[PDB]
Amino acid sequence: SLRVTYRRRLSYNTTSNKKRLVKTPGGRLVVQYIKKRGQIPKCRDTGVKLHGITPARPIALRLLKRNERTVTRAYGGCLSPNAVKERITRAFLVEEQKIVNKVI
Amino acid sequence: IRKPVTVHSRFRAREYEEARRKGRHTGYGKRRGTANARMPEKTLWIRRMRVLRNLLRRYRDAKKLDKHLYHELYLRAKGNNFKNKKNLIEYIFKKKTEN
Amino acid sequence: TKGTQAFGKKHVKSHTLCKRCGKSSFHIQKKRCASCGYPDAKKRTYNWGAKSIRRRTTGTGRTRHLRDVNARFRNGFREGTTPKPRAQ
Amino acid sequence: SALKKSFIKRKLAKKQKQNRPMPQWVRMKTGNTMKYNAKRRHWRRTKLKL
Amino acid sequence: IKRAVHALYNVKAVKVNTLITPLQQKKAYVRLASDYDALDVANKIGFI
Amino acid sequence: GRGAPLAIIAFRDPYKYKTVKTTVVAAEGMHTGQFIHCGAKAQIQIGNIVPV
RNA sequence: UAAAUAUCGACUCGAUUGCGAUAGCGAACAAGUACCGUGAGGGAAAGUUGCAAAGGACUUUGAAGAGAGAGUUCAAGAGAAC
RNA sequence: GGAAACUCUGGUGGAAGUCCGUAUCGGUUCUGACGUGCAAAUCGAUCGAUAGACUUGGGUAUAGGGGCGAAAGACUAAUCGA
RNA sequence: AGGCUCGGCUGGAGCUUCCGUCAGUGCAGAUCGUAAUGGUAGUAGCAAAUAUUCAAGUUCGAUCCUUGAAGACUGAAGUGGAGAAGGGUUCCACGUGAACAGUAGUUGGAUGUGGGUCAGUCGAUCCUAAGGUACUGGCGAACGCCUUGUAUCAUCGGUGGCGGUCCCCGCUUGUCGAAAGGGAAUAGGGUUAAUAUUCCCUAACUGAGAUGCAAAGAUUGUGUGCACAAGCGCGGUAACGCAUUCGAACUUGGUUAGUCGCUCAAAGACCGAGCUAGAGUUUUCUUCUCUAGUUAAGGAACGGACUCCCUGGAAUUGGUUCAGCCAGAGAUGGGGACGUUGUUUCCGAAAAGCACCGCGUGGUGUCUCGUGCUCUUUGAACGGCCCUUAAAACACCAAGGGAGGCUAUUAAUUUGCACUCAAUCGUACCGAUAUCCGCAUUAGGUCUCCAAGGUGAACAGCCUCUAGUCGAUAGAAUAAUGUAGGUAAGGGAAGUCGGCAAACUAGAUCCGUAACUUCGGGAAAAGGAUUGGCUCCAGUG
RNA sequence: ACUGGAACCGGUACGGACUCAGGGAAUCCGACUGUCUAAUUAAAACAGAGGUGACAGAUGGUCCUUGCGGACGUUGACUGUC
Repeated sequence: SLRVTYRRRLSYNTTSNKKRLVKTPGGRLVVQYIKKRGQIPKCRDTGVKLHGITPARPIALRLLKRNERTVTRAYGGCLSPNAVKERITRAFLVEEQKIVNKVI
Repeated sequence: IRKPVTVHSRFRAREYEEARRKGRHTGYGKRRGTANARMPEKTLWIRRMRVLRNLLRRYRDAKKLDKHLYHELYLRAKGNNFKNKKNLIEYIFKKKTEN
Repeated sequence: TKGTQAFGKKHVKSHTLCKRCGKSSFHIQKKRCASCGYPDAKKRTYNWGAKSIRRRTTGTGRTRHLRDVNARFRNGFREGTTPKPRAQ
Repeated sequence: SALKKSFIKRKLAKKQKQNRPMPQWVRMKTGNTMKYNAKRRHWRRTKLKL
Repeated sequence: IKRAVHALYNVKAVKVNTLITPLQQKKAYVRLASDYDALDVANKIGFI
Repeated sequence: GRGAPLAIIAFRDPYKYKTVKTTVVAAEGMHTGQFIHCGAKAQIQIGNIVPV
């Protein structure tokens, strides 16, 4: 078959040297280098993955459209919907109990 | 001129494969790896489990089994009570007749 | 095995070229020249190394400025004057 | 090495310039004694301990 | 190099490539704009 | 290198708007989301830091 | 706080009951050079054609080295490593 | 299967400083080859290990009565009871 | 006697008697120092890595250089194609006589003369790791050392107003150190004797910019073009979706962190069925054998396991994986949301490349399908393990906050297009049985990537394809001794210190397996049977 | 794609090359995996898990440094070293 060669001077199979074999229009098999993949963020409170957020490398986040980094909700893109629900419930109930104790 | 490449034909390999499919060149004297190396029992079990579970899913979706019988047969299949699809179908037919 | 086999692994230079003396005696990890003592302010010379002192002492180079001073001393370091304006 | 430093390249360039046969007309100068370049270097025999 | 070429030969350059030869000589490849003709400029300079 | 787990605890700075994190060896029974009270008026509960 | 005193390391000079190229400084010469050691460092050999290149035109065999003739020269059996 | 305690059978699963074995890392025996060698330690066959107390590149740290040592006075640039 | 005189030949510039005096004053040796030279001797030897032959070319000259034909080898964990360290011109072309290439040489990594390395996107440059080294501070007779730490310490810089300044907000820290860690952004085709992600063509992307153009902002509700009022966006129950309808200091977060195992998916490779095009073979047979039928970066549209949302309320418990596991803390069912990998009857783009047929620059085709316990790489989702828990910085982004900013046809402010620029240094080649280290063209050593067919469990061994080699001084002959292989009647360890060496055993399927035991093992114990080809039968989706 | 079976066929033989432990009964030493005298000793030597003992509650213990100061120590008896 056809065998490939590295196109850069880095000859070691490091995390920065991941490659993929691709067929070119000229009938050649060549090496195309893979960049690091972005990660879907997590909640500040829990660790569950957030939805509606487009993963990307930190420097590439600057190129995304505005809507791909946010969610239309308080703490959107920072907290999960359930985390926000819990925060709202706690905020309401703790202050209600504080008012009751102050009355007492 | 660019000379043609040297010929390396696979004709004998194809003919040998046809014979093997017919059932030749597979006796005990032609085997050099263990039975599990030639065909893993894990792979055979995976195939069997997927076949049986697909059959059970199809029957339950077609309403030929209720959830209770489906659960019982699912667990029996996992417990290695049915050797193949024919065995499972025969058991299902018998149990349905009894019910 | 000490010898022919072991010499095949010698491919990392301990010393490189020194900025002050130009010799290949600058120890990379120690960051110091084994010959002239760079980057110490002072020069590395030892009286037990008489031949080394002779090799690296004054006069083994160009002594451009010392010779210039010697030439200018002969006339009292005169400055601001020119020979008598004359011609051919 | 392919990936080298500018200073090393400069030193190598000077060594390359110095590795050259002596001009032929030098032998015809008055009082000349040099018959050839006695400081020639072969890359495989003598190595520049840089 | 761009400014020197413009000031010496009254020719504009679209790109300049530079390398250093093994003898430590800097060599420049100056691509003139399509308006000018490299052969004509070389004829005027003399090297041809 | 340590056989005992560490507890990362978050306190509120009393003098500026910031959070201060404390790393202390955990007492058995301490759990995430627990509240630790440190001071002279803290009660006798597991994990509290009090004068002897 | 000058002089008388020390000292050739530096610059400039004069000498000699010293050595005469295995000697005399390591180095009479492209010598602290070539070369060696990763490094501190170690460290040579190497003077001589002739008064003057006049350094052998030209012929001849050979692919050539080279040879046979010839020429220069006080002399080349002083022909280049002389 | 059993009153219970629990026992038995068939599968699934894929643990281990587990085993055979290739790349690889070592260097047991032949007391083989060679022994003014291919080689100032190599060559052939046969061998130990081969998913870890594993094998390794680069960068760094430890310098001589000092370092470093799963300990042989071993190793510390063919130099080590200094 | 130490030695001396004279003759002859060579040589070309100095030498000498006698008297005193002085001494670096006499060689056969010192395994003496240094330089040169013998017998050995045309001798030991130039024997690992399978292997060369025929015809021709060039040349004064060919085993060795070149061409063609043949025969072999490496055999994809290569004798192939590229790199890191190291080398430093060894790279390429044209000459070559001597030396070197332990034979030869017309050839060469030799020698003479020239040529050759092109970057906004590949690296360095930038961040910090282990660690190094400064400051002060202490010590030290001193060069200088020690600490990198509340030791030392008066180490500043951020928003806002004003226009240097005042308010407020916090509290202090150096600087080096990785062409394998982190990291802004490029791909295809072509081109040269030698450069190519660098040059040319085509097509993109990132960062820093002012300016210009276009569109937004620039409307809505009610009443009757006018009046009044209205801020800084909308949809969905929700998961979230869509537009660009502001926003600082400060605070809090995100930016896959190990290793092994199993499943699934995508791409590449491989393998089949045809259909074209060209080759090869045809005593005989074969709808036959081989080769080519390719699609980059970047975009648009789709797709996406896991996880999340809504309804509802589950025991006669169900769902569910290969293995798990999940559910009144809300399962099944039904309906939805999100998203990295990726795919295309789409742009790039067939005008390329490839294959073939022509002419002296043309034409034709480049197409339909399958398949998988297959490998490599990527991705998803889980499990096992630890008295082992698997970086730090920079940078970007998000959220909370609401200090502030513009004032319904204005303005602030985003959006899109159009323009300018992107410095410096490396870039050739070898990377090893001849470009590195070993005195050398040395059977040694020296970090990695890609990885075809058959047999087979297999990257094993053996054979082959692409690519590369035939380089190991040659010829004749086959004595003894040898080194390395292959056998041996009958006996079978009698050899020898000793079964040293060699021989014996072995794969796979079925059967069977002792003492002892730490109950796990011993165990492949021991020990038996079977194994090819061909024609069939049955089972397993 | 793999599995089981039956007829027939040949021949010296069917894992037809290739690849790949001879087996067993005992004694001594070391428990095991592992490490080591590079270039004459790979072992019964060293390590090892396990056992015991010693010191140390920090104003401490054990070490280094000429000194300043520093290491175990981002440690605190289930710890640290011996």
